[PDB]
Amino acid sequence: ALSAQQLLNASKIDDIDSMMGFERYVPPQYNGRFDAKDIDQIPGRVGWLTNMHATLVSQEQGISGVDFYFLDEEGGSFKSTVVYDPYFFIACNDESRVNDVEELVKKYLESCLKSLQIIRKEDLTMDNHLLGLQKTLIKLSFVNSNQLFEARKLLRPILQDNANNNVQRNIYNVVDAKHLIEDIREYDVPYHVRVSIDKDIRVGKWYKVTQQGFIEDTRKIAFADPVVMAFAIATTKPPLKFPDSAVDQIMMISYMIDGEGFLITNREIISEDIEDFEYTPKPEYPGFFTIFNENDEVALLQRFFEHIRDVRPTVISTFNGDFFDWPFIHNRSKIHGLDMFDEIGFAPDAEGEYKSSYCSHMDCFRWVKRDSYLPQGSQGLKAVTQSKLGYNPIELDPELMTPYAFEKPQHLSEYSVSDAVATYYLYMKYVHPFIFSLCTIIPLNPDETLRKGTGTLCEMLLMVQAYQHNILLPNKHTDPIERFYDGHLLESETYVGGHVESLEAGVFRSDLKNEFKIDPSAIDELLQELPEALKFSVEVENKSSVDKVTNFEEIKNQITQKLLELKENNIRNELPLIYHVDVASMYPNIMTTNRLQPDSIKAERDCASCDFNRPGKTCARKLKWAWRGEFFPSKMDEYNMIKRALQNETFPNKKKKVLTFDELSYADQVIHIKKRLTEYSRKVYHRVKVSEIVEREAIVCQRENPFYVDTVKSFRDRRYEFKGLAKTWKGNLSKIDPSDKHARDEAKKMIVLYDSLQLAHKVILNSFYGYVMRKGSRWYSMEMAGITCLTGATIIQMARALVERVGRPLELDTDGIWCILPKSFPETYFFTLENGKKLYLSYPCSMLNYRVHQKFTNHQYQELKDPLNYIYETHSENTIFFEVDGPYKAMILPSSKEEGKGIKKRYAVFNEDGSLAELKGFELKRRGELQLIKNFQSDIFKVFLEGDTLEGCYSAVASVCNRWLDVLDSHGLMLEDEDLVSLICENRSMSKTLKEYEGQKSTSITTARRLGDFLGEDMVKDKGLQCKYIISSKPFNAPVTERAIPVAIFSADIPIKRSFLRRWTLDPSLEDLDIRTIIDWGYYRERLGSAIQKIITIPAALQGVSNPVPRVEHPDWLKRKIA
DNA sequence: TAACCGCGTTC
DNA sequence: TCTTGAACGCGGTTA
Ligand SMILES: Nc1ncnc2c1ncn2[C@H]1C[C@H](O)[C@@H](COP(=O)(O)OP(=O)(O)OP(=O)(O)O)O1
Ligand code: SF4
Ligand SMILES: [Ca+2]
Repeated sequence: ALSAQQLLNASKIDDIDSMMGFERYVPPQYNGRFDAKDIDQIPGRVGWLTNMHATLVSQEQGISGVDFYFLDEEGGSFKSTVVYDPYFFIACNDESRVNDVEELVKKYLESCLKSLQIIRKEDLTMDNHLLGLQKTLIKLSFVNSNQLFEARKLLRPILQDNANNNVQRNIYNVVDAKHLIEDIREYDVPYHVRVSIDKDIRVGKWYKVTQQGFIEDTRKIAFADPVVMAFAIATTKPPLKFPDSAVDQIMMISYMIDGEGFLITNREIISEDIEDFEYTPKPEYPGFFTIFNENDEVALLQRFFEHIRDVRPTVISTFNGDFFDWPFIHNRSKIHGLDMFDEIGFAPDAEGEYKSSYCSHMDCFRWVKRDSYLPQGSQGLKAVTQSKLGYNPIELDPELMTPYAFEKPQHLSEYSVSDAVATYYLYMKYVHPFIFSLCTIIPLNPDETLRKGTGTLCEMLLMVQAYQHNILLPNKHTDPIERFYDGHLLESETYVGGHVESLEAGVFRSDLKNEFKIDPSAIDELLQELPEALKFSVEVENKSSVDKVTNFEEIKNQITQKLLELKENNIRNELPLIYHVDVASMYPNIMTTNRLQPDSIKAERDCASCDFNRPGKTCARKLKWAWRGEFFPSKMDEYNMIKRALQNETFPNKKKKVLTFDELSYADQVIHIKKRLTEYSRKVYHRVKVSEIVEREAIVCQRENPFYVDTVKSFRDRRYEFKGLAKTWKGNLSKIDPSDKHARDEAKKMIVLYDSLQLAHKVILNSFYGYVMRKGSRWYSMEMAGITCLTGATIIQMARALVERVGRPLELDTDGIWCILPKSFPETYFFTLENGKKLYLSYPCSMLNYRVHQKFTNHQYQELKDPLNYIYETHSENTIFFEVDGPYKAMILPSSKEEGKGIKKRYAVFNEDGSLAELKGFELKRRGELQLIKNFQSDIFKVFLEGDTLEGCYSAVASVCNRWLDVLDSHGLMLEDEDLVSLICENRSMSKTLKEYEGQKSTSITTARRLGDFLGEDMVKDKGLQCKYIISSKPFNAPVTERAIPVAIFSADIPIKRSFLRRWTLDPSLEDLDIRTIIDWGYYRERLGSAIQKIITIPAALQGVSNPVPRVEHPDWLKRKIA
């Protein structure tokens, strides 16, 4: 059926590609040098691989192959095709009677099967695969993917009919071919992934296409220079609505092509003609913009396509172009009966993203959200441009853009152009290098590299490794539709994750004194530990053995000259040293060190049957993780007893209009069971969820095939590279190479380059840890993720134990800790080496490191020495190191309003430089929140730097508080009408459409309903709507939820504006629309109030300063405490 | 009061 | 058909 339907595309695609100068090259025939040793003496064409897609090709049904797109050495492009049979495996019950399994499949699959061979693969779930026993399978090959699916169609029944009971007939009778089929395997490998992997081909790599196949020209250093072009469209829009593809037209289309810039004008909307101008925001981002003022909306769409057809771009960049730009251009093209596909080769795909054959479509927004490391309230185009490229792009109000078409066009023109310059340069300096480089190791084309989840990226990488060690791939994981425990149905099970702690709140500055009580037995402990830990510091930390220089004494003396003077005066009070320490790449290093991988986790049945179960098991490492389950207090009895009704069908047809318990699929059934089961639990239990913890043990086999571990290490290594250059470049020519009088921002450009790159790998890296819990994961282990976490806790806790005994740790999260230490503590030294240069030694860091190494070091790490003879060599492995952040000027931690309880994961930090070092958690950073608190927070944090003493510090702070108070107490009469509105608004996102919030109450929720009635049905068409709202004063004595009002009315017609304000306050006699009359200042007075107590006041108190802002008082407990 | 829920952060 | 994790904060309701 489909092979013709699917070869339509193939032929269509082939024509389009050819249109763009992608003619299907075929190489000369050669018999001789087949080895890649003499690559020149082999005929063919050298090309840089830019792209690859799955295709069907007729004889030269249809046969599955892969189109590969190249740029030649000469300039201009070409294409080539590898054909390669889709394939998968049948597993077998008893590995004896396999010819019999090959016999019946050969017969049963005559319709679709092409080829059949028995093969062997390693399989890490087989008893002694470590001793060379390989698992046997039948390899099923097809001429195409479609044929392969047909096979999976014909196998599923027997896979299911064999999973169910064989039902006898002669019940007195004192096997069949089919019943030996164990399972099916590697059947869902995306086809192009299959080729890319099997043939070892990767985009970004240089190949010569030859008769024999592809040869990586491993000699060509750097990538080619694809023609990139990045666009942005400007759109007409109603007041207070979103652009619509039916009613609305496209004002402008701005774009760039390798630094040459362009703008296309709809003259029917843009009144004035527009003149060639320039927008060069910084000097490194040149944008000359010649313009094409075009008569019709059509001539605009057609001047667009024509240019793209001319320049022939293999990359087309956009900012969120997938969900706005492209679908707008497409629908407005459908209007005029233009065919975008026929015109530029782009169409939707089965996920609604716009992709083309020849040209990758690189939606920078996907990078931004996945890989930028920016918070959600910075994933905006503006803020990205700010953060990433270091400048402010032209701003323009949305509701203005449609007006500014007529009135002020040159203004809007310059903005449209800015959207593009920010996109093109964002792409080139950040996206292009990352993705294209990443494709050289990941078997995906650039579009999927950019888009796939980071969990998937990990999977791909793990597949190449597993393939290349001939390891059979486990099937995707499947979750039980319900689990139980101690009789109780399970709600959710996980493991105890990270260990977080707030210890002390308040301001801590370098110029303000602090009181310390140094544990005496700790500095005794560390006095003993100084020799090894400093030999350590040189033997590993710099790995430079010992006595590289002489100072090993001129330093081991100087350290004690502070450690001794400390132990006697073990209660001092002076200036602080504010330090963060944080284990670099914790979970990955914890994993590599403990040789942690899903397959490395064995049971009783597993570890026993192993032929290394001899005397002196040095290969079974015992590690503890903490399981946690959430269940109903209903035991076996009640649980079982809630079998209950099973008789309320109540569901739909397509004449059906009737069902039963057992007529609803087990999903729907279990959904209903959810409801009923909740009732009996709370009714008899006095709770609706019990959560208990049990320490589990797990056996981490040290001998297992480390394809997973090794992959993690490889990716960590990949990353440390950039964390090397990042640290290098921080002092390389930023610290000591310039005099600050030589404007070399060049090093400042590199640091953002490498800081971004190193971060961009962070999430993929840690996704090697997360992955083992991902759904539809091929290598699932709760145990492993469990063990990794708890080990992390243990490591950080133990490190706190020491620090609290030797200073005051402020805050602590997972792998990192903040602490002030005494200002006369052994800081950082430079053990000097004879060979000229000097190393770096920070005693606090190296102090912890030795203890890590002397307490959590894998002494069981076995690795395979002699393949043929199965000889493992044990050795000692530990890659866990703390890293210091240098000493900071200040640090502010909020305190809770609840009593004793602190606030974790929020704080502000400042450099001796004076600049804001780090800011965490706060509403200022987060998307939405109350714009008041945000600007307050903006204003406030800096001001913790003013003031001469701790007491006097909170003063300059307290001023700002009162300032901001005098704006609320003054019922915002101190603030301009236009200005105020913004400052008072609170912006929230709904992540789902409004329909899917059935029976919940929230400001976002009702704002949505309100927008809905006011501006219309379309207003909640789709998910992700921003709810901009103020909370009204009336009705008095009514829940907050109810008084959420969209700020849109406050720019809408007065009749409508009244009818709704009156409606929304149950106040029909409402006549006053005064924006300030409706605003419930009393509420907004508490919120700003909470902020003050959180940041300023309760922290003030806990540091024994009298409340500095009495216009908001202590809670009854903070009062009832001072007594 | 305590248990929740949704967002959106920190790890 | 896509699909890393768990610990927190906070405003808000729910029982
Ligand atoms: N994005 C994440 N996904 C899954 N786990 C994460 C993620 N981020 C952090 N973690 C967990 C695993 C990390 O090892 C642990 C420590 O936090 P953090 O220090 O930010 O990561 P890291 O230690 O791996 O980075 P760095 O090496 O830069 O310190 O937090
Ligand atoms: S832990 Fe030791 S005995 Fe158990 S499977 Fe691994 S190598 Fe064999
Ligand atoms: Ca870390």
